[PDB]
Amino acid sequence: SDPSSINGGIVVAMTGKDCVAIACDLRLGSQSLGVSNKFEKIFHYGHVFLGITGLATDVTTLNEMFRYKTNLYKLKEERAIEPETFTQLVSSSLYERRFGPYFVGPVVAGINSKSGKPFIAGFDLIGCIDEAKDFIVSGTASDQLFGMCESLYEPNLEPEDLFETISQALLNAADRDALSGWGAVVYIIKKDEVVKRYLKMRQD
Amino acid sequence: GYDRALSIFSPDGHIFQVEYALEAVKRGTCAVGVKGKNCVVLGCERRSTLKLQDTRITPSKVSKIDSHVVLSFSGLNADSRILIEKARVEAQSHRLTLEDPVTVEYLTRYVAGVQQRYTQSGGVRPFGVSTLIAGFDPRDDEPKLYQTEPSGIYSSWSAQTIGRNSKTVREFLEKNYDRKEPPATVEECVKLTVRSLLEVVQTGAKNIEITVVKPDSDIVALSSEEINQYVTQIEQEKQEQ
Amino acid sequence: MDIILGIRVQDSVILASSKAVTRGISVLKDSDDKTRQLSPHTLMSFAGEAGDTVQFAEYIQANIQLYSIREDYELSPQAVSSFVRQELAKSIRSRRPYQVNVLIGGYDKKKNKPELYQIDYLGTKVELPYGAHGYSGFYTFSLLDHHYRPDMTTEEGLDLLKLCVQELEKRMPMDFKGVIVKIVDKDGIRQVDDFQAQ
Amino acid sequence: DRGVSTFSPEGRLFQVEYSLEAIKLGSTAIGIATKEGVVLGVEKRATSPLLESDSIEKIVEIDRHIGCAMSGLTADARSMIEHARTAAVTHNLYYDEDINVESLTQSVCDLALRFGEGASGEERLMSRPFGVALLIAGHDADDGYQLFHAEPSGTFYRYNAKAIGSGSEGAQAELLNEWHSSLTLKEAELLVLKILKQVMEEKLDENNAQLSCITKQDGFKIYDNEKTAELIKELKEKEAAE
Amino acid sequence: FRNNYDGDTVTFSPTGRLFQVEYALEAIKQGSVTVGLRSNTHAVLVALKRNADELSSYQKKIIKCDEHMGLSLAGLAPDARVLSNYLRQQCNYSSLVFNRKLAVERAGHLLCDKAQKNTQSYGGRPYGVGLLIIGYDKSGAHLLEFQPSGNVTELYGTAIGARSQGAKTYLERTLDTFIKIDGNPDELIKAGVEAISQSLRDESLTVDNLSIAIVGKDTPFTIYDGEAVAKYI
Amino acid sequence: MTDRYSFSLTTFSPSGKLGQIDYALTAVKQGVTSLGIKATNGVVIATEKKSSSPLAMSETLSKVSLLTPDIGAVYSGMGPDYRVLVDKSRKVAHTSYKRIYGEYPPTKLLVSEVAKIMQEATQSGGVRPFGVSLLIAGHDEFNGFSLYQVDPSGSYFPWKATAIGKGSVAAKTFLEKRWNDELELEDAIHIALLTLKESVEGEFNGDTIELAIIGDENPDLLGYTGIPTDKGPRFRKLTSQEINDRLEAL
Amino acid sequence: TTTLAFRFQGGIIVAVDSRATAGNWVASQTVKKVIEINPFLLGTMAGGAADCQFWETWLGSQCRLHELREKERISVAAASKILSNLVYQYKGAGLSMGTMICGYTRKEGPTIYYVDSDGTRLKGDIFCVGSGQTFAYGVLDSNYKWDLSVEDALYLGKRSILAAAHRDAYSGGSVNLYHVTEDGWIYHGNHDVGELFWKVKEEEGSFNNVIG
Amino acid sequence: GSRRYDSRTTIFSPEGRLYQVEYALESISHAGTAIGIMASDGIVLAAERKVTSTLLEQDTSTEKLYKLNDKIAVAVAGLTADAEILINTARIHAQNYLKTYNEDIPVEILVRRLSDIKQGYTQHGGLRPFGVSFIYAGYDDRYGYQLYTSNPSGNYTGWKAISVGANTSAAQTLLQMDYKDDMKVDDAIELALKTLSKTTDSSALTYDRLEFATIRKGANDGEVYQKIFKPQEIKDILVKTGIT
Ligand SMILES: *C(=O)[C@]1([C@@H](O)[C@@H]2C=CCCC2)NC(=O)[C@H](CCO)[C@]1(C)O
Repeated sequence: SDPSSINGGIVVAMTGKDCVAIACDLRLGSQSLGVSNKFEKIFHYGHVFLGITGLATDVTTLNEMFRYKTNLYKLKEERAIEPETFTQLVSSSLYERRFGPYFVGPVVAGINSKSGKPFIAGFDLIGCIDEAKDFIVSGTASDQLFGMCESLYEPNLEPEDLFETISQALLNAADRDALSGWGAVVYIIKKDEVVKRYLKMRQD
Repeated sequence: GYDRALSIFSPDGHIFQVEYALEAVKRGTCAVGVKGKNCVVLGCERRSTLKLQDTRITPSKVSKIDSHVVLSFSGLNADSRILIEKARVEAQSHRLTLEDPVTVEYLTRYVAGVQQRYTQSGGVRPFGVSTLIAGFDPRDDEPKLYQTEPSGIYSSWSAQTIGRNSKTVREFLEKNYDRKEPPATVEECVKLTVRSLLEVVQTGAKNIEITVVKPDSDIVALSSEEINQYVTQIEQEKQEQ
Repeated sequence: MDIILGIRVQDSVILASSKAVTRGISVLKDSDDKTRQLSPHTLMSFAGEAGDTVQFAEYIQANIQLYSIREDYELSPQAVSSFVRQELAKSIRSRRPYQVNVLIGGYDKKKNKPELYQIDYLGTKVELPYGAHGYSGFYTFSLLDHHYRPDMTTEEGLDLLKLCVQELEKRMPMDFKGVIVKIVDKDGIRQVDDFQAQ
Repeated sequence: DRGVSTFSPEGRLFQVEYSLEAIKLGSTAIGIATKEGVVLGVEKRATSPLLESDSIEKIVEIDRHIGCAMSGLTADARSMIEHARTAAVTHNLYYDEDINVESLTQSVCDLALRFGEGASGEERLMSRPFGVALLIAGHDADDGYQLFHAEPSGTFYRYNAKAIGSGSEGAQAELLNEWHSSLTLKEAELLVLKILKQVMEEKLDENNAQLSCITKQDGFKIYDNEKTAELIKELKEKEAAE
Repeated sequence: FRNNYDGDTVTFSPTGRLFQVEYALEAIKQGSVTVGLRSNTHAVLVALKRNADELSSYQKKIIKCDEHMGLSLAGLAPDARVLSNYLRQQCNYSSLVFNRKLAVERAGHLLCDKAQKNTQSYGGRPYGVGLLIIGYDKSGAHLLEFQPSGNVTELYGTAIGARSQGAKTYLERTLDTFIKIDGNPDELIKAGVEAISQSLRDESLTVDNLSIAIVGKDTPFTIYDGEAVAKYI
Repeated sequence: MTDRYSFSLTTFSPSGKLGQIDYALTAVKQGVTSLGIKATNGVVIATEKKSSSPLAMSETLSKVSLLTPDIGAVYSGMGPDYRVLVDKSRKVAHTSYKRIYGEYPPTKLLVSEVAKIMQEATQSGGVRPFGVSLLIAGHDEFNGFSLYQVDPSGSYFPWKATAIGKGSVAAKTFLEKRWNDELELEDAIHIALLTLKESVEGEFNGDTIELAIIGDENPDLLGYTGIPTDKGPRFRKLTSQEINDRLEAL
Repeated sequence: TTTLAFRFQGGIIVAVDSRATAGNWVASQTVKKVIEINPFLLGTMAGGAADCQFWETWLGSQCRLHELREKERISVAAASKILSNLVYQYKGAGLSMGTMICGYTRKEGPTIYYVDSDGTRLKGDIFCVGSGQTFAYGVLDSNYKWDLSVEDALYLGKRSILAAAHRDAYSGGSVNLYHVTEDGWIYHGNHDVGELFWKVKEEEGSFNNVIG
Repeated sequence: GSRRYDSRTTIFSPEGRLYQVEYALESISHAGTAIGIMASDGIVLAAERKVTSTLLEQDTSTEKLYKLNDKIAVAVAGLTADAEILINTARIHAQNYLKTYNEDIPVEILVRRLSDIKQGYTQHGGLRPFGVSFIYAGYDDRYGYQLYTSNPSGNYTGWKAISVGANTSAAQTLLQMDYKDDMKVDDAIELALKTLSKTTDSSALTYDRLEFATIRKGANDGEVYQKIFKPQEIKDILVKTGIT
């Protein structure tokens, strides 16, 4: 019935000292039936990252759409798109379907290549932008994520520290959600490098 | 919005745009087709206004419309593509609705229709193309060879040629093709074809391509050597006299 | 719904699909082949709404065959599945959506590896070692989760499926009248005419 | 330039008149109507000996009770035949009966003047008139056997006999003296065969000429070569007989 | 001159003429003659049918538009078909919507307007046919003459086509006479045939060559051809 | 009615020339001179206000227009054509960019848009090419300052400095002598004023001259305060007075 | 309604009842449930009388157009797909039809296609459609043999409709029989169920439960 | 009416040639020369900038070399503005293909589509054709390195080395003289510059008048890389190849 509770899944992004982290579970189910444990919800265009929760088919479609748009962008602008600009592109793209929206909960994360300033943002299915300075949550366990984040989070964490925090937030929220879990992946992002780590969690 | 009548009648009863369309065909590289007793062969000549091409990728002159039918042409290359695409689309549609692939005459009648239509529709010029379509009707072994022209007229031939110097090569075929005993072999058929082209290609091993179409989707193109070998055996027939 | 199963072993993909076609109170046919060959090395099985099912399958088949002729090339299984996913993802937001679920089994001659794709009517695509649509997964996935191995032979895959079908024939309420099985490998697509008692 | 639907100072439509010129250049076609049926014959006129003559289809079936022969730019006749077959079949679906020959003809002639670059009367999307004339022959319960000549002008005339194509002025003159209200189907056949032979550049044989007829009993039939060859022989004999 | 201003109907000549329209009018003159005349009880149409060969038929020149209206044509037959078909619909509309038979005068106005649109716009062409419309409506018998220029006129009688001027002078003379042939169709018809023969020259009106039509008080528009016109030859 | 001109009015001649583009360029040649000079920290575009009558109010006619707060344009040729090109440019900057990315387009891209509008009037049915050449100056974060010329064909090219119209040949020559890659904005303005003097026949002052620059942000021209990231437009039209002050140091 | 069609050595047997009901009202006992598409093709009608009658007649018009165009007899596969594809265009609009397209071509031999308004198209040997289908299937399934004789086949079909006419309140009236051969179909009469029942009972010994 | 002013851009000449196409080609023949050379390990695209000034900004300029894909690029000869229109639609077609099949578009498929668009302006619509000729340099995993060419007519062909624009006759003869199948990207780069150098209608061949690009498969990686040389990069290679 609710397009956003069919496939399940979660995404969470956090800002730290000269870095940002975006994490997600790997589950894809059909209500109670688990179907895939390798459905990643994080994608990237250049140095900009996008995680999408919600109806899987729309998650796939949106990624393909933004890949398409960011490619043409690079060809014309002759530069990779930035976090702030991409956020605007996401918002306007979603609102364009105001009365027949994609059932998704997007999350943007990245570092501005020119200002070095960390950036994260969330959106509702029709484009409303939420530009938090701390964290952003999305998915079937978003209430749980809000709980984890509001308590675990603190400003200016170093990459190695933010990793522990974002991971514990993700993992413990997913274990209180029937439709989330079955694997997890965390992205630690810095101006120069990006590390991707798969976590070990329950498989039930 | 553009709908100017470009193809109209002139006082003497002619439609010049269709007439000039033919002139573009005369200017195209020669194409020939001859049907054997159990096959059909299509030969085309290769221009030489410029040579330094990449033969692997450069578009070939014979095109498969389906697994059992091929089409060759003389005239505007860009124009032929449009007809080929439509023909290929119509071939799949036919299979989807009738649950049987097109017969060669059906596919021919379709291409011809598209051509005729472009001679009496506003805002468009006729196709500067003429085609030779050959293959075998589904579950049939009797060879088929048809020809279409800008006007939209079509018909079947035992053997036929189109393009520049087609006048010459047609004569060759008219006094070298016996309906009583058609090239009973894939080999002697391909030979008669090469022979007719040599009357106009003027020594062109790499300027002559051949494709052999047999029953049940058995279609294959010969390599330079395979053809070059035919040429060799042919120049001897002459010298040995 | 009908039984649509698929398993990807070492060098091939196997699709098993129920043969029954039930309309209301009666089983109208018990020899229905719920499959369409999209290309020499790609097979698609399907289940769903009465007429949409075959209309969609044949529509996709027509498109792939047209591409093959135009390019004188066979699209990779991955390419074919993305084309199919897009078609379904368009349909889901149209006037009357195609209510069809599919399994696409293909052997990629370039990578020399078999591939199995599961796509539901919403355009939800996932690649898997084995998959199914409907309730089929509910009875068989516990068996596949147990006995599945990436290095299985085609013969081992057929034995595992046989086990799955037996579980289905024991616990499922409906009589689906057995299944037709097809193998897709480096040499093409062939049908196991002997599964009625393998 | 000048509109494709312009009137000449004489009150004629240039395109239609120029169309008639193209028809004059076409192969000959003759039709003879008798109380025993209507015969329709045409000159194949292949352009090369390598052309398989039987693939020349200048005589086509519209319905079981209507057939037709063409002359001029024959490719232009395909959509006319198509429209005709559809009109006849459609009529039957709507009325559970055969469409009258005249009705079928009037329908085809309705396409005739549907050409122009934007003529204020409807939506005549067709750049030029058809460059082919047709001989529509058939039978129906109300007016029996009939032969009609449909031109690109849109007008159609009923004839007892009629010739169109390159040898029409000549052949028509012949038909004028040869036709009478009591001709038998066989007399008509030989007669068509004879006139074709007189106006054809080539020596008429069963390969460069084709016959057909339509009778209430068996409908429209195209005579296979063997059948016509014999009729050819029978004609040579009757001529040499005096 | 003319040549530079007769390329299409949307162009006026320096003298204010519309040549394409005039050329269309010429197609009428080249048409076979036809006559129309009425009394106070009936209206008659007499038309000379023309044949191609002696192996051809004599093309019909009278079309019935409704039970109380019909017309005769001279010029392009297809154009007569189009115009008469439009008239059939207009009559039909009047009946279905208002349950009223269409006034002959109104039909004339509708024809005038339909023809006019094809003389002021680019792309089209004027109609190349003349029409004589007769009918019996709520105000009696009527006869109208329609010219492709769009000009329609009501008369007691008239003629159009080749040599039509003969029949027209005859009627303009026989006026006081036939206008009083009330209650006697055969007399009105004979009068019509006498007017039409005033334009003969080539031959004489035969049985399969003469075409007559009448409408009136208690007479629904009906056509007589062949044997049925013999009693008038 | 109904535009029945669905065919091109600009076609290739046997020599390969595109007549209407050529003729349009000729119209541009007769136009009043206009120029642009790029400095290290700004750009200047200027032209002469050829008042067609002393009763006319030359201020009510701007030849230099703001396209975005960081991009301006000036031209040579047909004024009315320019005016509508500016309306279309200002709008396309929004519809094809600001409403998508939430920011104004970079100079080259907006220039690319204008150029497209012009190219289309060179091929679309029923129209004639625009009889103008534009000089567009602007600034954007990732490209800094830039100057572009857009011709009737739709072609555009970046310049360090250039001139178009009447005395373009002479003016371009004078610019080649005075230009260097170390010019400061004031220097460019000065050079611009000198170059324009050679082209002006009559009066030469802040009322007969129209000049604007693309330089630093003018927070005083923003209209509001409160957003640290919004510092104001870089485009600024000089005042009659500002011009004269610089004319004394001529 | 009870309609059936089956394939065998001698071609195809097509049998239908002739009752029409709207609720409990017997509108007719003499309705035609077989459409003679053309001399070689037969169509059965179940569900909506208007829908079947209309589109199957239209089918004939399309078949005829095909033969004029391709100068060759249409295949059952192609004729059935024309109807199938038409019906599919209307999916959801409310058409109601259960149909069997029957023909015998040189290329295909005896062929039967089940086509319904859901868009389903199925090739098969035996099909029964209608509120009486289950009754006919029982008789058919236990007596069908590919090697039945035309005489015996005709009877099997007639008997199967009889079984259904007896138990199904919505079936009855009479039985209309057809035999389809490559040269065309042969009508095999209208058999009133009233009389047919008593006859079959006596001669066969069946329907022992009914007092006669 | 309007007919009076219709040039009829899509009709045949009595000889069966397309007026507008021929005239567009004539136009192209006066455009800066562009060259394409295909090597065993890569492809080279070189073009001469027609018309230049001291004040022309060359660092921010691009009038002949455009990136269509990450694996396909083209060299332009003709009306720049017309080229941009086609370039943009080409860029979209590539993306549509990618989204549909999740695979980069094969080089020929994209070239055929663009040529088909050109062909259209040749048979209907009553509009002037695009005064543009393209040299396509791309790579795909079915045919590897490829070099194509398309002109106003909508016809396209494959090459080992080819040129478009001015003095193609002279350029082609020179290329057909020194080209060799086993060439290497570096050999090709040199051949390209030499060829332009001998066909220039200008005094000397300086860096400010050139645009250069290469599509190589950098050994230390395994993927395909497009390099549109920067002014200084061209200046460098100009000296090395001995043209200073
Ligand atoms: C059988 O299907 C049906 C018949 O009335 C029609 C009549 C003529 C041709 C098609 C079959 N259809 C119905 O809807 C009836 C039952 C309604 O409850 C009946 C009698 O079964």
